[PDB]
Amino acid sequence: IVGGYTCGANTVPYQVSLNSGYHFCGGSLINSQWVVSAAHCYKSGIQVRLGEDNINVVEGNEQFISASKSIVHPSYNSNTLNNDIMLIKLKSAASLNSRVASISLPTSCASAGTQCLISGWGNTKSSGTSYPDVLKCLKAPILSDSSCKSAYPGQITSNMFCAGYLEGGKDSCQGDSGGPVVCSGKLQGIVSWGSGCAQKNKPGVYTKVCNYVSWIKQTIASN
Ligand SMILES: N=C(N)Nc1ccc(C(=O)O)cc1
Ligand SMILES: [Ca+2]
Repeated sequence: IVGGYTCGANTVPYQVSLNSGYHFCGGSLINSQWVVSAAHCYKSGIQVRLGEDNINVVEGNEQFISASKSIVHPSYNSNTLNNDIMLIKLKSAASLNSRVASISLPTSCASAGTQCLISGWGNTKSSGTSYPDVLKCLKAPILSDSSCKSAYPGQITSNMFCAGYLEGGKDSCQGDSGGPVVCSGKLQGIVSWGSGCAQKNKPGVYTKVCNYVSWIKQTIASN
């Protein structure tokens, strides 16, 4: 997260870190056994880390649970990033509490102008490279479909939306991948892609979660 703020320990209780020896992506806890992330975060050997603030220090609220299976969306295209969504099942159910909690799925899509919270452990620099240890947060509005398409000609599908600031300065960045965009207590987005970070007229692009609620629910119901 570039141009954000320190969230505060365990203030984003649905935020997870995906770890394969090191943090490599974010994710969102949607029930005791399931995490939603980006398809471009897919790899084998994933451990889900819940209750994290400082990802380099055991602070006492963590739960470390290995993934039993990952399900990348059937229509994910890694070239265009269309359908950039994946589900991860935990080997055992997380113990839910005030600091480790699921986030609600949307019942309808959020509109341009809706204010949201984007969070992650990604790069905090738009030019250089600096990775934070503690979770970073950014309050950002959803942008109109037209402004999103104008920012990225030929690249915005019906399964994507832009959020952030056309002036730049405040954005998601590498390492925030797969993490949450939450608006009015609902998971509306997944950190998906962009051109650099916090650059003028290049806001973050997010997977449009409301399009996938049926797939998420039916997948969970049979797996
Ligand atoms: N938000 C931006 N303009 N850049 C950007 C966004 C997401 C990712 C990701 O890897 O998920 C990387 C870079
Ligand atoms: Ca920790």
